[PDB]
Amino acid sequence: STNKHLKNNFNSLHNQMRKMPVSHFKEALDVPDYSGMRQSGFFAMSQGFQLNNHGYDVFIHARRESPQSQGKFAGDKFNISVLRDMVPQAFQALSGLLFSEDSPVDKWKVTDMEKVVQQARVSLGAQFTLYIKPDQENSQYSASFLHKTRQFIECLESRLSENGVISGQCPESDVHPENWKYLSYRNELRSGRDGGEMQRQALREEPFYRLMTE
Repeated sequence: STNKHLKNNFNSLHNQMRKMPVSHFKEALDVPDYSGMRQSGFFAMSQGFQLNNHGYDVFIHARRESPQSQGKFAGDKFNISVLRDMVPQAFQALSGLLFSEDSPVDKWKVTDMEKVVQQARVSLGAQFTLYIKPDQENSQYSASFLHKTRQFIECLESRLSENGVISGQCPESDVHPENWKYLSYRNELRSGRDGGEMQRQALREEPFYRLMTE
């Protein structure tokens, strides 16, 4: 599996990543703002990402028409949590990167703030989700892609930080290190019969997560 490969190539991948030069992402300009995002409705396109805001859900989904990751989803995702009323400014700041032709994220979503109750937790954090997929057809992460993914995430962090965006409420079930102010990590394909601190400490030991943080 994806994770077995990570476990057995843990050090090798870390050693390869730390030697790679900075990644570049050509950000898109011809993109919707947050209001435009909410108006995607049944179907819309922007920069090769298919958009939809279906009536029966509370999220606007973005999916590459031509996925760049050929592997099977292994459960890894990131949430981004900003202050509820700063979602529109946050989305605009991140939009060039989220729609970038160089982005390692084929699939993501942003909460439609007008469909959810303001006091509900769904308004207060995790208003963006990024789905990560192993790049290779054999479903193993390559070192260069791990590097690119970590670089991308860190670019999201500084962009928000440089825009003076205020942190949101981190989801109980995610984990993040101290130097992540908005990003948090969760793996969906893990047993969850027991909440954090239990679930959280297991997540902290995920090789994907440690390669993103150490």
